[PDB]
Amino acid sequence: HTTLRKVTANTAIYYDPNPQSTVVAEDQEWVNVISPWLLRVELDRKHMTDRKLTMEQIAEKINAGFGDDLNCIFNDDNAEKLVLRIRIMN
Amino acid sequence: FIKDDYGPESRGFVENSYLAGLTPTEFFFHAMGGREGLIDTAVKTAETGY
Amino acid sequence: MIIPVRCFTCGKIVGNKWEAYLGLLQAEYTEGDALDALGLKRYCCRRMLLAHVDLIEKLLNYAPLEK
Amino acid sequence: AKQDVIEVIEKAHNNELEPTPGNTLRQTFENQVNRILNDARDKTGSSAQK
Amino acid sequence: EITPDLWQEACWIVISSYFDEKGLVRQQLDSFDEFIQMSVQRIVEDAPPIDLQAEAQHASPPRYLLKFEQIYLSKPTHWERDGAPSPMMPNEARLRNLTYSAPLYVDITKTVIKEGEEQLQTQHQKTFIGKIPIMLRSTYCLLNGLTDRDLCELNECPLDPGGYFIINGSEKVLIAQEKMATNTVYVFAKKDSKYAYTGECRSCLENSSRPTSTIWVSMLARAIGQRIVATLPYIKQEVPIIIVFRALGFVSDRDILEHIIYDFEDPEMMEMVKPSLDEAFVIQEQNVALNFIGSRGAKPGVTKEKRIKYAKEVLQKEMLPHVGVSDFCETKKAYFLGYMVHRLLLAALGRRELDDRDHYGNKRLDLAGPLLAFLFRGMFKNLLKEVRIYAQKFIDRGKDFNLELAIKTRIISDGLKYSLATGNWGDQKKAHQARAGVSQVLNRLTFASTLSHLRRLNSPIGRDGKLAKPRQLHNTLWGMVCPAETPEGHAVGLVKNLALMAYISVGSQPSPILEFLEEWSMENLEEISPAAIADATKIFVNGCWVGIHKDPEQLMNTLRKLRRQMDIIVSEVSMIRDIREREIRIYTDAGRICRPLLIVEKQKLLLKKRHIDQLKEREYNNYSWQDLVASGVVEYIDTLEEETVMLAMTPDDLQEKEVAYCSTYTHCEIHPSMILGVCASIIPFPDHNQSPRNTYQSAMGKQAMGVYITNFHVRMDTLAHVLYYPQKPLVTTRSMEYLRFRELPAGINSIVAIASYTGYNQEDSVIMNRSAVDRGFFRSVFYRSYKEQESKGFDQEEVFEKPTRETCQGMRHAIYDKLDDDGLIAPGVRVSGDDVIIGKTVTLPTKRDCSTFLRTSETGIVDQVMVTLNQEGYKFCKIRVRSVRIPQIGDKFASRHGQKGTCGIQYRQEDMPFTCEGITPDIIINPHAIPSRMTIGHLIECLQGKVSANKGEIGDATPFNDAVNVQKISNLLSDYGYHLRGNEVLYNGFTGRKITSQIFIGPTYYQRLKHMVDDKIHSRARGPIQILNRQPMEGRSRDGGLRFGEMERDCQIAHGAAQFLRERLFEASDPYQVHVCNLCGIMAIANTRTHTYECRGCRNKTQISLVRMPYACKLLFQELMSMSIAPRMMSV
Amino acid sequence: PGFVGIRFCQECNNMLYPKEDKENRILLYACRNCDYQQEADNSCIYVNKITHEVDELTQIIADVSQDPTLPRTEDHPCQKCGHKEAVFFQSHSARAEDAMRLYYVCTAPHCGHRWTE
Amino acid sequence: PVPPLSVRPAVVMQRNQDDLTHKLADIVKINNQLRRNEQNGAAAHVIAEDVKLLQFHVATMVDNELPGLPRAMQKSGRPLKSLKQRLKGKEGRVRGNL
Repeated sequence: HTTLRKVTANTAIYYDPNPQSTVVAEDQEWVNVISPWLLRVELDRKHMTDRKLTMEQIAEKINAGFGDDLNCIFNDDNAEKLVLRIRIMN
Repeated sequence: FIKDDYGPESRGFVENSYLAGLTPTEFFFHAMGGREGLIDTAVKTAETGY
Repeated sequence: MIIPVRCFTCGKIVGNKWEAYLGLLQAEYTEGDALDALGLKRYCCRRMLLAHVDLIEKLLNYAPLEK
Repeated sequence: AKQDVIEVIEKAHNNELEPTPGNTLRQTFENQVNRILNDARDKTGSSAQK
Repeated sequence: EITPDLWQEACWIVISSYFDEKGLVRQQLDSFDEFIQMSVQRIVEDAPPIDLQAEAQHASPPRYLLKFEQIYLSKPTHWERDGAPSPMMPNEARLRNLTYSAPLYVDITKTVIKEGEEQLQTQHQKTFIGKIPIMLRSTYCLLNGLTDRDLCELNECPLDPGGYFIINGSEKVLIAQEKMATNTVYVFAKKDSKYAYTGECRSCLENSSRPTSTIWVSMLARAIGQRIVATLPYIKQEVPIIIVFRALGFVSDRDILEHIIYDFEDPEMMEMVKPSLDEAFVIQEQNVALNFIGSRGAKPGVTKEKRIKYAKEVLQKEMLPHVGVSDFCETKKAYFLGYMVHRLLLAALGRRELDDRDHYGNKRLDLAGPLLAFLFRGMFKNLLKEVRIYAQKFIDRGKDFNLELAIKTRIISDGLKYSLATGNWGDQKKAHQARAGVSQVLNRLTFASTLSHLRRLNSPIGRDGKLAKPRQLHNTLWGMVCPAETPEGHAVGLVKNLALMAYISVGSQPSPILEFLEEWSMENLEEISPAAIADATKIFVNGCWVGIHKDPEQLMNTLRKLRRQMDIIVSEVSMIRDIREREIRIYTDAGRICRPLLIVEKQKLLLKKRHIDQLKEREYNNYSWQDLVASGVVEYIDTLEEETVMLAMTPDDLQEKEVAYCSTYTHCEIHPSMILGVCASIIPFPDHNQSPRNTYQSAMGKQAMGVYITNFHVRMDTLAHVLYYPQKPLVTTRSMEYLRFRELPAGINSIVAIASYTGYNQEDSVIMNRSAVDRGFFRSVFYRSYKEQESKGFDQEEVFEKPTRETCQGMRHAIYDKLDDDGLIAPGVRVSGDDVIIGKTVTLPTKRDCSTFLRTSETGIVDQVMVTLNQEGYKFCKIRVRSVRIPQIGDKFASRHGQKGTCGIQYRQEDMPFTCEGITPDIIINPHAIPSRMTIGHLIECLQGKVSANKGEIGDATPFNDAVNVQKISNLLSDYGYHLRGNEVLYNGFTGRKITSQIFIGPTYYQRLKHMVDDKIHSRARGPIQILNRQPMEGRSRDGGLRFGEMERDCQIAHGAAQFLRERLFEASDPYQVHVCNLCGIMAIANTRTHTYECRGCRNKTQISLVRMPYACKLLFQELMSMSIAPRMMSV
Repeated sequence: PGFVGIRFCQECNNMLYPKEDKENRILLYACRNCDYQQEADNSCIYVNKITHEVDELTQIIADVSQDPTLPRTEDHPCQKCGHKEAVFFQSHSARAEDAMRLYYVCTAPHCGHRWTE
Repeated sequence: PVPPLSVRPAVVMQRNQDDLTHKLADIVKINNQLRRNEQNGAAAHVIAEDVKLLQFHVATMVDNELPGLPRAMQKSGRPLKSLKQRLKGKEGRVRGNL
């Protein structure tokens, strides 16, 4: 059994007025891109590659569990940092 | 024993036999180890008989 | 209490040796010299005086029941 | 055996000891110490019977 | 100068000084002395005066105060209205079954105002409250400071340690009772509960009437998550801590957080404190929080201003009494409660670790002093609340009152006497509620047993519990509790004795420490702001947060400097600096268990050749242990201070230049053998044995028979056992000379041969030498005492006389000619079972006897007969009977290593094997008892005993001597013409052929235990019967029968012996016949002589069945019918 | 990442709570007692480190050096003052996932240096 | 039903009555008092407390220990031995005597 606590390093929430603004410097969101209060969780490569998951799998699990009440914006499996951002749709 | 001493003498290993006698630390550790078995002997009966 | 009359193991008479043993210890004699000055060659007889505690003296410090 | 326990302690202190899979660093250090002490006790016992 | 390689004598010299200046019951004596000196005074003075009015008016009322102080206590006195009162000798109290008590006196000042503004106060000096039982050899006991010659003149034993009470002529010993330490914060984490962590601090004022008011500060175990609650005394539900602070008086939020998190730059603390903050953003002022607490109170007020006052009272007095109860102590209580919350958060974040419950730093010992204080306080309150009732009953009519009649002197004395005599520690009404086991009857079978019973602790946790954690030997038991000594029954680890040099602190006022502290550079809580509280260190005194200091160092040194010279801080006070966590705690309360340790500077002891020399010439220079303490050479270190200190086992072996281990020692032990107790300090070579063997020897040392006390002939006592020829052991520890074991020994140095001779010792048994037993080997005499008192009704007068057959009706077949005409036997008369000893008859409204018969199968001789008057003035007689116990087969013998065994056979000297000389072993034990028990100490004792008996010296068996070993002992033995390993060539006693194997033989100190076989053997053949159910009685004395129990029944079922099972449970116990109706299975009425069998309720009288039944079954059926159940037994 | 820290109202000294000024679409911290507002400078509300990679050196304090019961070694010197003797010990902290790692504290007081090797 | 003398024996001058005999004496005292009150007084208030106390006594006759209720105690405060406790378990009538 694996919860999302096992794989994440730390979790933080911000108040980004514009999703386009990207208060955190992340060109992945720049190239990828409605609520201003967002959610951000940082995973670690260690448990991620130990249990063989993907950001796509985690995002589809979130979308199935919670429906289209929120959209997950996940960084690709290329950067050293493991980010997925969470909003809440209106 | 110094703090955070994981050595054999500091955690219950007795390098002496019953002939050379036990240094006081080893004597106390052996007494504490045998106390566990003595307690178990008394406690086990009230469960096994039941 | 009091010195036994005979050694438990040997049976050699030890009852008469206690006062002489104390007298010899009231000198330069050690215990090992007093015992064989009294003629105790076996350790069975030697321990009879060596390990004896003479409690009759502590018992006599109490006043008797009668007069 | 004591020298081996001391050097295992050194490896654990310098972070040079890799945790055994299925165990954490503390329990794998405990396992190494117990293995060394039990092997020493068995060897001394066998020397005694010999 | 420094003392090298003279340690083995210097350490024992200073130990001898310690045991000369302090006895072995010093904790008992000091606790009782401090009690009767100051604690009774403070209890009698802090009681509030009582003011009492009339019934509010008489026609269409003044009061008085009656305040008293300045208690007086006198020496024990004895006689009442028959002669001028005289002091009570303790031996006289033992003989006459009196209570060795002392009267205490107070002077009262009743000041009364009635009218006209005229105040008259009348003082009554030496008002009598009662008689307090007093401990022997105490500072007000009549044997205090008397010389040995005077003690012998008073028929008292000079070797008797004292420390016990004589009540109804029976020795009572207050067993020390463990408890969790008070006024200290403990953070725990119970596994299965709604909350994860909980912080408790049970609190007590300086011996106030209020009990331990325990407050818990807890954190929930998972929205928001992790709220902090604090269940409060006299509050039904938990209350969030922020509401508690707002009720305490802090309107703001920053001020509240200043009392919990001391450094605001730590956001991890804030992230866990805000979930509790956002719980209570609806209370903003003090009064609404007071209302919130009052609503949750046990007594909810009907109006708002009643809940306000109730909750204010709870916060003022119930919560945290030890930090202060006064007009304005809100800031101090808030600081301490915020500290408690901070402690809980530190455990929640993992910055610190959970406190251990078994850590005996967290434990306190309730000795005679504290226990008698706790019980006297309650009885004194009960006395006051009846003086008040008498005063009310006279002032309602308002005529006058007399305080002499108002004072009920019975209550205090009778409560003390009942509590100490029975053991139920509390009021007599709550006999089941009050804890028992305290104040046991002193065990007076051996001097070592008496010492062990006088030095004993007790853990008041429930027995027969499957939680072994409390029972386990904790690491903090080093040198304060004997690791070996503990009972093997259901009290393993719960009942633990006291180490040799272990001393229990007696308590003192912390006020001098407070004035000393407040004048260096520290600040009280009210002076500073929490801005500078994070970088400095918190000072605790008896668990209450007193202040804050910027420089922990050079104040720790200052406190140690004062304690080492006894300037202001006494020796028992312990100062503890926690370093990684900034607390610095000072403890002064009573019950702290501590032991003396040497002081070590850079790497050198402060004990010097000059100290050893001037203390070796003692009794002339009087340089005692107290002077040694005053020299700043030794300190008393408890468990708290033992955590923060670094010890060395031996100065020579652990303070030298080598491959460095510590090089930063702070203390050294005087001698490691002092970690043992009293019964475990008589074990030779105890480190060469398996620990369960040592525990069993510590248990059996209390059962070895010997001269238990010097004045055993004046001591009329039941179950007294003395050996004919006790001997001090040939091989001994250096710790026996302090237990006085070489003055009152229990055992004989027997020559044992560990061999299999015939097979009568195979399963842990033993062969004895019949000739040695004839010569007096282990021969003893058994003293049993019989008491009787005449009296009880208007005309049923008891009287001692010879019962005469034509006059008295009820008589046994026993012969009464052995009695003298006064009704007693003269001492020196041979007696046997079913022989009358005390001829006592009661008048029959001719006469019926109540004569005391000698216990069956005793068959002894009367030693002495004493007649006297009890405290009721009636004739009282005690008779003691001698009966010698020649060692026979089956008598339980044991060594000093837990090698017990019953004699299996007794061979004469001819039948017994022998050496090249005529030496035949007094004892032969099976060699198959060594290898699994692993009592190598037994073998080394047997070797050293031969070495000593040949050398002429007394063998030395100090545990950790390290100056003697098997090789040295063997080399010493080889010089005397014996095999170096103790083996000898014995010859067979029957055939004369030398035994092929060589026999291990030598003198070993065996003990004779009280478990004789003549005191256990009994049979039965249709003897006496119980009254309720007609089954055989129970007990050896009552000629009872053995119990064919539920497992024996199951074993017979498994055998499939149904006829034998029925024979055992039906005919061999209680055959019985009952008559039952055939229509209804109810028992009928049978009149056998007229053969009229009728079952009412049916009117049949014709069809009636007889069924054979156990009487217990019939009585079960009758009980069921009484419970309205109808067990109907149809035989069809 | 960092840690968010609670700061208090200057009027009544109470805990601020995050709010969105919907008109300007900007974060505001609002006291629920009084009408005080203030603009937030961190833009972060809540941070939670699940891996809890903690630098124990911050919780280690300098006065631990004079503890008689701690081991002492001259093999590892201090870095600023080059003092020969150093006091070392383990984490002494609960929830230390896997750490036998030694933390060192320099003696010769007023140095108080702390490092890890 | 009142159990016979065999179930509740009385020893002679320790005569001393049985623990169950004392409870039966209390039962008959309160039953007679309640009876005489209910004919003569018929207050209908003291009768309620009388019935309540008689109910408590008769219940504790068979079962001394109940949750939330006072235990029936003989003099010196020791609780009585009810019939349930007399035949409850170990050292009871059935398990300890049959």
